[PDB]
Amino acid sequence: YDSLSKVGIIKGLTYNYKIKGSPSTKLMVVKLIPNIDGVRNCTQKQFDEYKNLVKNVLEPVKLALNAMNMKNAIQNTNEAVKQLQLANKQTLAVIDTIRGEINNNIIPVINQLSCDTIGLSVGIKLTQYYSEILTAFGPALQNPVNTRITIQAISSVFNRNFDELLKIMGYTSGDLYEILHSGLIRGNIIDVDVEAGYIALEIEFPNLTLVPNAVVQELMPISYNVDGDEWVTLVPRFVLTRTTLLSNIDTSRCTVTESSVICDNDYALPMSYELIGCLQGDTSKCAREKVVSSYVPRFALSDGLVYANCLNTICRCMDTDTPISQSLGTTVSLLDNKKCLVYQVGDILISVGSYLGEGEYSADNVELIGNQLAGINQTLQNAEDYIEKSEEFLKGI
Amino acid sequence: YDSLSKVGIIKGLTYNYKIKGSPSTKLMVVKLIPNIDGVRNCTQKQFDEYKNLVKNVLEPVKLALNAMNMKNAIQNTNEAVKQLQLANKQTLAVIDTIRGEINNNIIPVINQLSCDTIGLSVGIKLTQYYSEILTAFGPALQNPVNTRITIQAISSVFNRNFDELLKIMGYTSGDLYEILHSGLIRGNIIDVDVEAGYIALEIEFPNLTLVPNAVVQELMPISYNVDGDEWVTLVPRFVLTRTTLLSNIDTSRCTVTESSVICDNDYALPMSYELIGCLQGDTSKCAREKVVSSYVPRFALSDGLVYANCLNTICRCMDTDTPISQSLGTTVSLLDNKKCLVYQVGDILISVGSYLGEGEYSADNVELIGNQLAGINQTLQNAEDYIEKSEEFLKGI
Amino acid sequence: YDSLSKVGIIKGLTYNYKIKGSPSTKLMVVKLIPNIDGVRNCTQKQFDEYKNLVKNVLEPVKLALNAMNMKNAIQNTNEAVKQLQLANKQTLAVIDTIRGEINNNIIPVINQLSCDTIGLSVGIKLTQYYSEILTAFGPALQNPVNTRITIQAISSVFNRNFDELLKIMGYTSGDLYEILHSGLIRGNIIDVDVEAGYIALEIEFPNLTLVPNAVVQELMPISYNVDGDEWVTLVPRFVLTRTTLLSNIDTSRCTVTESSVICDNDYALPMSYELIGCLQGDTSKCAREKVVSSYVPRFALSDGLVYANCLNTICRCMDTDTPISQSLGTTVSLLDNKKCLVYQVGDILISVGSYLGEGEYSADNVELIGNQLAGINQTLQNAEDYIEKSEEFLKGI
Repeated sequence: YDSLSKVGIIKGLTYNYKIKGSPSTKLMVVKLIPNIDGVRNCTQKQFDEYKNLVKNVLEPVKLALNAMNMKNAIQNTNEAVKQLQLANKQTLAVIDTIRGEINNNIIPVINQLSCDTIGLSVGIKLTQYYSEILTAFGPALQNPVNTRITIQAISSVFNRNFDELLKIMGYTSGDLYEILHSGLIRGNIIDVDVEAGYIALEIEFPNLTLVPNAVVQELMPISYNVDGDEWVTLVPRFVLTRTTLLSNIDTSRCTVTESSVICDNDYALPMSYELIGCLQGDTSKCAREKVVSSYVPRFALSDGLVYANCLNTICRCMDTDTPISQSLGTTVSLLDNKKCLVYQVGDILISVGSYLGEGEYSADNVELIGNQLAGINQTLQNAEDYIEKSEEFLKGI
Repeated sequence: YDSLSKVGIIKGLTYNYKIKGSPSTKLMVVKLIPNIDGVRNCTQKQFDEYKNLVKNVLEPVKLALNAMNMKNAIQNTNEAVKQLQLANKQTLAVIDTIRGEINNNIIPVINQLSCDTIGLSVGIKLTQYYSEILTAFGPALQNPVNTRITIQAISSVFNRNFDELLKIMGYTSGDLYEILHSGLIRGNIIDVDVEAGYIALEIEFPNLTLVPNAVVQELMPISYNVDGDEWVTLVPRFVLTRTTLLSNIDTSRCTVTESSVICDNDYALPMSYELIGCLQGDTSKCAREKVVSSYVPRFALSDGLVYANCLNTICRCMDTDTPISQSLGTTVSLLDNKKCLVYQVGDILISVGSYLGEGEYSADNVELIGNQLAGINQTLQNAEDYIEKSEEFLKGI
Repeated sequence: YDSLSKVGIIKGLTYNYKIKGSPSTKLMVVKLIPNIDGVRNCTQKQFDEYKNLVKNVLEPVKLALNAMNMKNAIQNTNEAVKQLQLANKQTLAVIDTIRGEINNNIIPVINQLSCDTIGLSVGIKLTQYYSEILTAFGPALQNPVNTRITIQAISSVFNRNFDELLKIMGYTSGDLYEILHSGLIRGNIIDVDVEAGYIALEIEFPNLTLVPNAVVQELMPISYNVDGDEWVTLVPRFVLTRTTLLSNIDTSRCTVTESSVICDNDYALPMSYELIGCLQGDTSKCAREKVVSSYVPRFALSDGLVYANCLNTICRCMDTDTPISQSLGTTVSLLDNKKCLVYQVGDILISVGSYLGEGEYSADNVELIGNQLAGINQTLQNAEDYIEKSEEFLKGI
């Protein structure tokens, strides 16, 4: 690239080149189902319900398996005393009655209910276990489709340290970020067992290989006003540059990222010398053509950078009587937020968003006989005390 | 396009053209963790378990942080009465015993257990909170990979009204449907804090710009029988048409939808006049070639519309002795469900599905001492009543 | 293909060809919400909370709806006895007191609390129902975006038998595996009702049609050393071969899989005879060009199969003083794990992973007055027994 802004060529982002062609198939099955058991037969119903739910959610995937006056009176009063004793017997009866209720269900059954409540807590733990299942595979558990594998499944092998994971194997920041943002890893379920509860999935560990000085720029063709006509140069929108000798870039089967391009194989091939000469400054070798369509854009846009050309189109931003433009020699002019509030290139309205960010969303808020006994004891103590002394010493031998 | 059915050109679907080149990066962090606290120290264990689960599910993502005879007898009977009083004392003892149990654990501890049950309900609410977390980001929470952002996260900013959201910013139905069905939005996690519990993600609000009269038709080349040979015209499968002057369409880096095509940038370029002349009716300028491969299809298929050519191939649908065809001039003939039950164009079996729809799936179904006391009181009342009057008036001064 | 290894052409994987062009739109709505009701008004709060959660998670999606000295003494002692009777009355009072507590909340309210615990279990079941919802659609429930539909939703129509599902409709293993690993099915939500709780989604049942003998090989161009220069033949990286007459392959709008390529329509077209002649052995017709870029690879890589060319580059694996190479006639040489421990072709380090598989991850582990009554009864029985006989027979007529 040189000082050739007059032909409408504009550089863009630089993308690194990486190669992934090393597979690995050494999968081994490791059990991960949490152990559940009953010690007091309280969680048996909960265990059965959990097993039924696990069976229901876990499809048998058989398709994959197949494919791959006084004298009498003192007597009568005594009888009355006996009647009082009979009344005491009746009280003894009530002593059993409430006790029978205590013997019926009050003590044991309620206590058993308490264990059920503990089982309920276990059920809550089961729900947490379900979350641990959900974070285990996520979408991969739903279907055996190649998709992003959860980081928690790949990590936490021995000490959950990501630094050790990235240091044990030679890797850089760029390829790791590309993998973590694109999802080049692939996952497929092998077999699912309802009873033993083990799920095996194909773990993918790509080993990206980089190429030194594998820089490539993006070119946006822009028509230029030469003489009276408007000429446009036929140049590919993506060409690799390297000192003097370079080659073209084919994106028919390549995936691009924020700052790199990922391709399964290599596609380098020799390119014609005419294009190299035209890019080097020889405008005569460039294939110029007259524009015959109004749909050809006169301005380029790259990640919010607008090269507005006000020589032919309009660049009104806030008013309609300001014919701001540039010199005849200059073709592309930068139009950023430092020139006007809301710039509108051409006759098409374009601007940025007004509000953007994480909206406020709150889930919920958590909010919030002693005297009688003493009197009875005193009466009992005093009565015998004043009756025994009175009766014993009054009559004797 | 004109009346040129003899050369095998067939129009298809029309796709609108839109441009997205305006980014926006003004992300701000807003807390969304539901407040949880304990008032009676009952949910402390539940709170600790929830915090541990949150820490376990939320990876520290340190990689992203680093990168970016008577006289004696009446005495003895009295002693017996005292013995009965002693028996009453024994009853008093039992009065404490059961009461001691009431004082031990019956009243307080069970009540405390009740609070635990309330905590269990809180735990259930926690599970609901987990669902509110799951709907918050979904897959985006699992990994920082560019994917579809949940509508509930973007919406519900102030009043959950989608109409206000679509009216505040200028948008149409087509681009909104394309975004909602394709997932052009991108999402990346910035930072995750275990303690404060805030998660920040890159919110994407694309601003699609439309182009008036940006219609483009799809062309399917079909060989035609001229003289004895079968000639096929070399025409691109996707070319834009606009009155008279038009241009070609390049789909090497463009994504197509049901009724539109989305491209990051513009790709308009002048096209040769020979192709325009050939498309306009000048069959001489068309590049005709003799077919030298049996794999070339003699019929076209577009969204269930079959242009079966029975002149050369066969069009048996229900029998094998019906040579139904068309005139020599006509090349493509429509073959819909109104002509035969199950049409089979050529020697390849093709038909529609037999059963399609939402299958029936049901989760589960929810299914479902008074007399003794009165007698004791009456006996107590009558005994004293008939003993006091008898004793008092019988003996005196 | 013939014995033409000297020109650098290497065969690769074979991909089958399939056509999908038969849509189907006969969607019908079927209710799937589990029935919930209250029999004892215990789950009313739980039902309200579940309904509120369902309303919150289920967006109204209005955008889609709009778009589409003695004498006195014996008296006094009797009064004392009456006092004892009064004490008994006091005991009767306590008989009510505890009973009042039993009548207050001990029996009924606690029992009501028990029903609440049952409701808590129902709440746990509700969480399980949520899981049944999560497995119902998964990501499709989150947004109406075309993605993989869960197998459990498509299956379980009548007897959950996958064999019957694959036998009722004519299908093979290859296309079924391609669908299950790529996700060609599309899904879109039609309408969502909060009250009736029915969700309708577009079910996709592709009917892939195969083409006999639709085999195609992959060709990787490799430069060859002829005379002093290094010549590379210009040959497309993907060309179909069939006996003698064949045609080119265009992948501009085709998706490739592990062992097949899926395209929406057909793209067969005649190819020039010069390329066929060059591929058949006529090296004169081949378009050879001198390499003018060092980025051109001298070795090919295909699924871990490396054709290392040590004639020009280096093939050091374990040492740096071993110039192992091949004969001048041979250009490509296989370099597998049976030749060296860690092979490094050229000056770029490349190898396989060290550790790969499912890591160990454990969620959690589940761990674990009779004597007094008899004495009172004996005292009561003996006292009356020895007092009645003594009193009755001592005094009489």
